[PDB]
Amino acid sequence: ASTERVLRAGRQLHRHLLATCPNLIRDRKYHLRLYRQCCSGRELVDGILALGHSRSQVVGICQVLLDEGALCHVKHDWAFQDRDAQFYRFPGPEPEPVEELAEAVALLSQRGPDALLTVALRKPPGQRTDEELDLIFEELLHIKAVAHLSNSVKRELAAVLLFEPHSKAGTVLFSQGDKGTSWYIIWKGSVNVVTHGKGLVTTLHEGDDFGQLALVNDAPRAATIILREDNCHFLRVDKQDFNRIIK
Ligand SMILES: Nc1ncnc2c1ncn2[C@@H]1O[C@@H]2COP(=O)(O)O[C@H]2[C@H]1O
Repeated sequence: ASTERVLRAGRQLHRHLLATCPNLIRDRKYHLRLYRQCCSGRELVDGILALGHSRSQVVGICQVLLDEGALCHVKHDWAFQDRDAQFYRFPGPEPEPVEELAEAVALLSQRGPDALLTVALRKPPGQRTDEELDLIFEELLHIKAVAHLSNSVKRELAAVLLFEPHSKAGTVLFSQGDKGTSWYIIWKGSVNVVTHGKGLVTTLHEGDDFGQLALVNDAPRAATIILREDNCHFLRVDKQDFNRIIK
């Protein structure tokens, strides 16, 4: 969690919006509903652009603020909406009025693409827009484990790929001898490969994959997979999809 810096970055941005867009955060009436001291997502993005390269970048910045609590949706939704009908508030107490803004924009922009990729991934398979599938596809272009596959194939994987986050190191993902149900790509983190006979046989890092032996050979898992770091993030492909798309 880099939550503390996002917050102060958000706090820093929040100060320059009130100064540059004095009527961005106001009372609003939508469908005869009244929302106090809020802004629309679409106008929030607009205002961030007005400060002074792309809209998708700014959308990523907003997603990052929503994620770290530096921005909160009126209707408690987790995907940021670049829309007129969606309203957001800054939280925390009012900050003091107004290079620090520059580095606050950079820190937020650095995390934007991942924030937007996570939203696409958190969308269950079959409920992904072409734009979300577009984001997941471009990510597979950066994964060593699938580089030898065709774009058509990567596209198929994007359609069925499953997002599987974890938090604690030392978690046993599956054990030697278990029925093999799924293929795994390491988006973030690393894992230990442990066999009963030799102990730690190897370490896999971001961009590697594991768990195909059990699917390809119709056999029990040949090793225990243990999370080596905090916050491992996996892309998972279930057996049926793996077999249909990789056999
Ligand atoms: N030396 C190794 N022995 C066995 N499995 C390994 C080894 N190195 C990496 N692996 C991976 O560990 C996985 C454990 O489950 P699988 O047998 O399905 O697929 C295996 C491989 O992807």
